[PDB]
Amino acid sequence: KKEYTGITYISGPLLFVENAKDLAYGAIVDIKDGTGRVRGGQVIEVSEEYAVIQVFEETTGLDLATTSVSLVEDVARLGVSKEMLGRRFNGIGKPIDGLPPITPEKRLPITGLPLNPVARRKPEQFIQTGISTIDVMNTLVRGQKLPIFSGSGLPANEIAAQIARQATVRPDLSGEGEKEEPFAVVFAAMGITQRELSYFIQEFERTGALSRSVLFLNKADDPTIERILTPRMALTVAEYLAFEHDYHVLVILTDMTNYCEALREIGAAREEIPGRRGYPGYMYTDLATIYERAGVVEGKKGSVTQIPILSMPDDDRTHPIPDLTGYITEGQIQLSRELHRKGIYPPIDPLPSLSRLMNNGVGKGKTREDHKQVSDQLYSAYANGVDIRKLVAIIGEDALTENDRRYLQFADAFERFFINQGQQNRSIEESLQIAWALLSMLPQGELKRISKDHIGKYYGQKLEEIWGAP
Amino acid sequence: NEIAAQIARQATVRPDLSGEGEKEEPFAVVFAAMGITQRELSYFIQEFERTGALSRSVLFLNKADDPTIERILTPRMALTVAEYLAFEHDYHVLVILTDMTNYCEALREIGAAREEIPGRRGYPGYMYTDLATIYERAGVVEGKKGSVTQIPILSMPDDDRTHPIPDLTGYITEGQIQLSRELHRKGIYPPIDPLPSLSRLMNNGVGKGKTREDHKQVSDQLYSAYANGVDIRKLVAIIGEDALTENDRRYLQFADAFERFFINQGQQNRSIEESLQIAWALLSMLPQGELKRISKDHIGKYYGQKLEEIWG
Amino acid sequence: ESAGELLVATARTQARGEVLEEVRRRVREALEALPQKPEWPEVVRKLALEALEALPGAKALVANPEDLPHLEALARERGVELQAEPALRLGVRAVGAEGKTQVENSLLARLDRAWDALSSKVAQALW
Amino acid sequence: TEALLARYRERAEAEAKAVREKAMARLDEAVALVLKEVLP
Amino acid sequence: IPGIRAQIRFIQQVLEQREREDTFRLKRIKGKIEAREAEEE
Amino acid sequence: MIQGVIQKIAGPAVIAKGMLGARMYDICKVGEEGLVGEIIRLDGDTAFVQVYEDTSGLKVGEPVVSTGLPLAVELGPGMLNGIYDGIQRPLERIREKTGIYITRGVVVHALDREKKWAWTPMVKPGDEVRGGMVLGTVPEFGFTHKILVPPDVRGRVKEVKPAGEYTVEEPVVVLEDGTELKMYHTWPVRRARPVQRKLDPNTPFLTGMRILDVLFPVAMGGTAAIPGPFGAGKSVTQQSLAKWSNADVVVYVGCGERGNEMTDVLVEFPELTDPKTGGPLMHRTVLIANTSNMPVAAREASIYVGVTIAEYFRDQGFSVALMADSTSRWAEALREISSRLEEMPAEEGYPPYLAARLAAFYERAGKVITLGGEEGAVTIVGAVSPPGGDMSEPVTQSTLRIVGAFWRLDASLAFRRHFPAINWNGSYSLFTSALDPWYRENVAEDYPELRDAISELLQREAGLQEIVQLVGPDALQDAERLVIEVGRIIREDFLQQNAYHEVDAYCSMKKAYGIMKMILAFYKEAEAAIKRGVSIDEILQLPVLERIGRARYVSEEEFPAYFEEAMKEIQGAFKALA
Amino acid sequence: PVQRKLDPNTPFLTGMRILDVLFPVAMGGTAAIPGPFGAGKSVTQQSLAKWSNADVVVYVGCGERGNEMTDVLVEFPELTDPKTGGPLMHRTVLIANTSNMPVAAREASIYVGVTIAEYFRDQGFSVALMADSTSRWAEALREISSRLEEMPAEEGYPPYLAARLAAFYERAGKVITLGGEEGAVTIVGAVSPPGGDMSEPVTQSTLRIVGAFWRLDASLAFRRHFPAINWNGSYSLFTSALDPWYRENVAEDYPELRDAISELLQREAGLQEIVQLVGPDALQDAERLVIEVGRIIREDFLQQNAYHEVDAYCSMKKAYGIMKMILAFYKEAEAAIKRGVSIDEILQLPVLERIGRARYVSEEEFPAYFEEAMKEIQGAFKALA
Ligand SMILES: Nc1ncnc2c1ncn2[C@@H]1O[C@H](COP(=O)(O)OP(=O)(O)OP(=O)(O)O)[C@@H](O)[C@H]1O
Ligand SMILES: Nc1ncnc2c1ncn2[C@@H]1O[C@H](COP(=O)(O)OP(=O)(O)O)[C@@H](O)[C@H]1O
Repeated sequence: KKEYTGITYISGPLLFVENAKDLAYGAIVDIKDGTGRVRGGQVIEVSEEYAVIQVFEETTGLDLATTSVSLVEDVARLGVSKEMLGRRFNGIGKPIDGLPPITPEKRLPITGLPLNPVARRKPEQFIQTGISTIDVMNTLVRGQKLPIFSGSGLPANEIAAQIARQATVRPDLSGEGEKEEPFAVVFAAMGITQRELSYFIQEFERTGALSRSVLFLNKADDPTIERILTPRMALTVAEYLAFEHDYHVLVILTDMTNYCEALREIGAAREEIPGRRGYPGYMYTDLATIYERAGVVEGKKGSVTQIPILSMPDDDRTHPIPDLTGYITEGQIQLSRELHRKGIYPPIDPLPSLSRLMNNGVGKGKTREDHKQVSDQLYSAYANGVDIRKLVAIIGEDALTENDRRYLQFADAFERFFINQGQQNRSIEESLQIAWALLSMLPQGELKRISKDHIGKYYGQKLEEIWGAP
Repeated sequence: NEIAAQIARQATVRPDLSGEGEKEEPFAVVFAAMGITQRELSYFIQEFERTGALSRSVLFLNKADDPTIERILTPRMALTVAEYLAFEHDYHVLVILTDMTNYCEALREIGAAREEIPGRRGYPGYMYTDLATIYERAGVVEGKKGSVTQIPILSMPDDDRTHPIPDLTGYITEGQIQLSRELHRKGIYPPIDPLPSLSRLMNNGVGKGKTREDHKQVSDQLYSAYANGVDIRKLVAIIGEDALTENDRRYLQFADAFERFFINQGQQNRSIEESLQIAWALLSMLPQGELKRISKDHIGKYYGQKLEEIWG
Repeated sequence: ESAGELLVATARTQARGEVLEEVRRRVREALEALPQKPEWPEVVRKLALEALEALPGAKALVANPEDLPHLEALARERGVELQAEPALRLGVRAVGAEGKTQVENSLLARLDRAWDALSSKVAQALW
Repeated sequence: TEALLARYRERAEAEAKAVREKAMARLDEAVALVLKEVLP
Repeated sequence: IPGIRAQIRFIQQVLEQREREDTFRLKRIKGKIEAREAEEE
Repeated sequence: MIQGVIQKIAGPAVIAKGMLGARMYDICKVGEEGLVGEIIRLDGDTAFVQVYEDTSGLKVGEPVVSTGLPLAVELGPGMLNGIYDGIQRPLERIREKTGIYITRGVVVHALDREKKWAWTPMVKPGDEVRGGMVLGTVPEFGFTHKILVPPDVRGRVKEVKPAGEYTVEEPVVVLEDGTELKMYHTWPVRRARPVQRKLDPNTPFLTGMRILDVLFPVAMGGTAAIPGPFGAGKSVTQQSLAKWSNADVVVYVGCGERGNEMTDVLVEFPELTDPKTGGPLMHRTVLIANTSNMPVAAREASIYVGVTIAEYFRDQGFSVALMADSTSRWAEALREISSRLEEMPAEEGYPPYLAARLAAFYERAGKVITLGGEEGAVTIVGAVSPPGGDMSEPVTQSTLRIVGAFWRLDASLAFRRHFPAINWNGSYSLFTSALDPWYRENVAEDYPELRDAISELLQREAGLQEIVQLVGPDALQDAERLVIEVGRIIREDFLQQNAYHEVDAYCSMKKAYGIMKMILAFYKEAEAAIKRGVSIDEILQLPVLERIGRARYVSEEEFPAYFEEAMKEIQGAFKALA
Repeated sequence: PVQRKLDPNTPFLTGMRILDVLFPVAMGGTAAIPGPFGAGKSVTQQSLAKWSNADVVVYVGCGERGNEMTDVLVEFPELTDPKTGGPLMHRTVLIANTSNMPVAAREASIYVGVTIAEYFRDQGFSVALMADSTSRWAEALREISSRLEEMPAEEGYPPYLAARLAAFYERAGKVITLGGEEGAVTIVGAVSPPGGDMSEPVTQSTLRIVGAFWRLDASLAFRRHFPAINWNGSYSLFTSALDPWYRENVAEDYPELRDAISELLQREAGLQEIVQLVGPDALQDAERLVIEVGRIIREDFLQQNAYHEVDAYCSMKKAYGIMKMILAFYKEAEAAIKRGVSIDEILQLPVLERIGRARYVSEEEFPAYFEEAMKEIQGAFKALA
């Protein structure tokens, strides 16, 4: 429609356009040059004299004589529909699977309105992830924000794919329940490479998990503003589904470190003085606006659950990114380099991990009544086992008592059978059975943290229940 | 300064070993001083007069009371003269630059006056390029007889190897000779610490037909043995010396003897043959099976002789 | 298994995409058939009037020389100037007073900018 | 089995042809509606 | 333990000082840019 | 009202021109949607307004209007039983008229303008009124709300409305100057409300917990700090303080909590029961709620809004308990705001004026004589949650420099099922000596000496831990095993207090005095018996141990008989023993 | 442009045992090698140029010494192509922008090299691209930004440094050419952090996009232990995808041997924490055996001489044989110490020197040496009984 041709300055990612006071702040524009190619851009500052536009991609062919700028949209919006399930997008809503575009039921602003605190309710139901070290000891509750802390060489992508493939609800354990409750997975990847992109595509298509999933994939060579936009679009779709069609959505964010770095670059490009250690001052508020979009709402049947994934920059928990993610999320799951190098997958370390909402999603009427005590006993026993393992290197095996030797054997069996489950999908009952089989190695009466009725009901099973087909 | 003067006094090629044209051309010295004090300058002048080397020397003197900004020009003038002499009159030129630290200080003054983007600790961002424009003017050119060899001298501010000046210099140059304050405090001269030192062009000029066939393996074995000795020195500071095994005691004794006999020579001129003999005498302390880096032929040829046959 | 259902679903989606793109081609043919019919003066005059309303401080009116005689009535009414230009057909462009801003009211532009909303409605019309 | 996959493919082809004919049954009305809405 | 703790605190102080100096430099250069733009165009 | 137009937009910062006459830190409405913001800089004919919500979609040329007043709260009837955000916006009515989301530019009133109130005058025409006096009363649940003249209003009463039903808007009193006085008035949140005189810390703040009331007491009008380790039962202690303290009104402020934690606190309180009346506890509380994704300015102003409301209720003549949760989050918001203004940081990135702001917040507490001549007090208990439990954080360092007490809540004790899980080795209190005369005159003249003896026993028990660690406890001789056992008895029977029990949840000072007397008497008799030559295992099976242990669970009125019976049995059992 | 990207399933045989075994890199993958000055980046890159199995090698000397380019120019014509048999220089392209050359050409040299590599890939070859230092490119960008008077980020670098690095590194991969052929580009880039600080922005940006990471240690370089790879800090994400190729071309149990070696190294690293506290003599005999086996692995398998006439290159089968010998000796020693044979006597067994010196055996003499050494391993412990 209406175009502006008064370009007066082009440098780096920015260009200035004169007599453009009709452009709203934050608007999305299209930039066309003499060759007819069109680029994207966002308005970052509007004045009476000129407007400043941050250009996506690159400014190679631009010139001050032939370039023109045209408006696209006042506010960034996304078109959503229930037909998005089974589709892949590039991070700004553009399809990349070769299928025709969807017809939106409505168009919603990607930035979200905060939930009213009086409209929320307490999370009270769990999600079966199929991984024993998460289901039993760090249970994920519907409406929680439980991030995963990983390192540079650890296999976080494999764990993300496995959880996305295996996650499900268990209505039968909640009294009678309803056998039909919709479940969906929203997957958002930021700054991934071609290899990771191919791996994710293959994993989602080879097992049928694509039919219930919406994928937003953003590559490492894509513009950084698209990386900024990707999680917000994913969460917009998730909120729409959950709170308009009563879906139980699970959102996975592949790497928030890439998001933080892109945010830092964007802030530096707009001439803003950085805060602590070079990161933007408003980093906490931005991460809060992302994370705090999950939960359960009173009077609604849907829910949103988030699992952020981030690589600790130098295996340091003091770094601003993990530290600020800790302030906003409820617990964390931390991977161990030692377990990974020992050949154990998934390399989840129970001792530094923690789930802060676990106590509300377990018990009677959900999972089983022995869940909490079994988890506590496993934690204490594993801690004792690792301590005795450290001591036996010096004082030798013969100098240990019988209980200490039993604890050491328990720790080895725990590492070999409970943590190292491979690609196997375990229901919660299977994990509880394996936990009781491991606890049976310890003598009865050493189990301080379990009540007598549970021991009488479950103690006494042999490890061959799982050792036969681990 | 003492080490630089000694190197300039004793430097010589060995044509008889390499079989090249037996000639005795003396080095020409180009001496550039930047922010030098009167004490050091007088020492250098007296040393050159004593050795009689002033007639072959060109001196560019910028004392500490001279203007600071003049230091931007001194290394370039010295290197221009050196290049002219070497590549148009077939001289073999040795260049000594007294303190690149003062050069970097002048560079930082100018950069801060111009509101440049600093690197680390306020030094300008183009300091790497500026230093490369100076260091990279040495070398040899095909079809010509002359050569330019550089021995820059710089002071690490707090003995901190990670300071920008030593860091960039190490990233540009082709090795470094690092001095140790611990060795100096023990009375060892020259206090050259072998572990942090490095010579990138060492493999080009050593071996059979250049110095001797056992040179590289002897050097590697000495390095490994000294590292083991230093680690055991660290260990005895915790578990006490009486708790050592016999092997660790042997390595500790080797490290002590190395520091007291190989590094510490004083003001004496050792030929390469003497140095190799001393190195073999030191290596003979260790059991023959501990010399993994050396081939059995060389061990059979040289191992066994004791240190007392040299001194005592 | 569900793989055959996936084939059915993707075939349905591809058929719907073919349907919509063929509809788009027929619509574009019908729109480009307008300049050969006596109905084009009224629509181009209305589009030019809307474009001039879009720029309150518009200075000049610019179109292909075929339409300038029809736009002379608005040029004398609104007081703007007229100059020929081999620009896109089925639309009239205007130039602001400053010479920096510029509006365009091509019919293909309206089709491109309205098809996003029209696709959802015509999906019901087709089925 | 391959026979079931062939049956699914034939069913998809038949349904796609039927949907194509159904769309052809209303192409004129859709074109007229689009032309009516696009015009001022 | 106390010696390593003191060394850690010293290194933290040094890094924080360097960060503060960097922030000061950035503020000065941004002030220069803004002043030049708003005064000379 | 000063009215201008938008000139430049860049993020939340908007530059408006034509605003000559606008005043610094006034609240302005930006754009056609009326987004609120603050003026932070004036320059010539322009003004720099910074908006709270996002500014996407705004255009140059939209109107900007200035209200002419700084950030302020409305003080009057209708605040009790209410839930507010950081800038006093009623969340319930926003939910009613907007849905589950908080859309931008919503307009609601802090006090309902439609509810009728039972006015009851207390003045007559011709009377002279000064700021702080009582004009009339209105029943608000179990309270009698006193309509106070604003602190800066003086004049003579001209007309008074008769008793009846009115909203908060009808002018009930009009002065000879023509000034109209309504049931409410507004007050800036950053200016402390005036008083006549600040009294001394002479009376205690009874929390109902034995450990806090005895070992680490806090005076009425004092200040305290408490850490926030996970799993330590901080919320249980906070709601126990709300239920059982001698405060008349409770103000709870959550400035930056997580979403689910705010959900827990917003769901639990409407279920608690007020012990004094049996009705809901919510009828005497005000809740200020803020999650992490709410605007930064609200999170920064939440504590000031809370303390201003507390000061108002103090001026009415009550005693108010103010609980601020996670002041670390408030400090984080302050740091972000300072960063947006490009200020040079100090220490760990915080602004150099962090300590000044913390002192300004904490120093509004104290027992005062109100302008009406009555007595009122405000007590502040602020929670501090360091990044990793490190006490070297600048926030914690500046907080511990001004508070009067510090109750180091510990997670290790909670792991061992010791509740309340308060570590008595790291805690301290600076109010004991000042409160001593009140104890001597109100509970007993011997109480301070008994408390010091109990603390000495605890310290002596703590001193023996190295030997018990290195050598098994059974190897120890009698004189040390006795002190170990009496310390264990103290921990199990006096320090611990079950908050879910019907009668153990609340304990008076005299009950604590009796329990301490019994424990000290038993220890003294056991020491005498040990000096006489009896075996310790003989002492460990005396019938008096159960009598001491069950002293917690006896009723309050039934206590004195039980106390004297056990004191008699203390001598009865030991004289039978050799 | 290309037609389609492909998954990597074929190793890039560098010729170094540690890189080829512990931290493999696929044909179309990317790798990085950071370290301080003196660590051995340039020697490693020249060794990869000499001994790798790529069809064409493109070497980019961005902002480094001219003597290195001179050494390459003088030596490469006299060497032999490992596969073709012709002169080594006939398969090599050099782009040189030395330290004292103009700064603005440092950015251009990287693009020129990658474009030439992509062209040769489009022809249907497998190309290996060696970037001598990307830190010089970053410094040149910083200098130009300083001239522009821009707002810096982190240590003065321009904000778009990470975007530029990602755009450069994403050009690698195994593809289907527009002509229907198949080719690949492998990128190995060296990093020069200031002061060896791995927290520097360029190194952190490189961490997030490479598939393999080879960290160098200054402590190992000081004691002249080369290639001086920090095993605790290095990793490789291509290990799982290359397993079928190893099973088909090296040995059916090769991944198991590699896993055993990795487990032994990790156990040795764990025990060294106690060793640094109480000393080796405080440990039990099994722990001492683990420590000694770790030392043997460090000194006789990971160590490799770049200038030795035979140790310079190593095949996959030679490494497999050495690993098999080490594992067999470890099993025998563990069995012997389980029945009470002292460890302090085992360390003087004569076959230890044979295991240690098996590196220098020729590639064709090796299998007989391996058979004799395995039988001698069996005999040295069977003769004890
Ligand atoms: N004073 C008390 N009396 C009785 N039980 C208590 C008391 N304090 C804590 N508990 C018990 O111990 C638990 C403490 O652990 P929990 O994590 O649930 O605490 P919380 O009150 O939610 O606080 P926080 O947020 O610090 O974890 C309480 O839930 C309760 O069961
Ligand atoms: N594999 C190796 N074998 C022998 N010597 C090596 C090896 N790797 C490095 N070196 C030595 O290390 C020195 C450092 O040189 P270089 O490899 O250029 O390091 P960088 O480029 O990391 O500074 C070289 O001169 C060489 O002497």
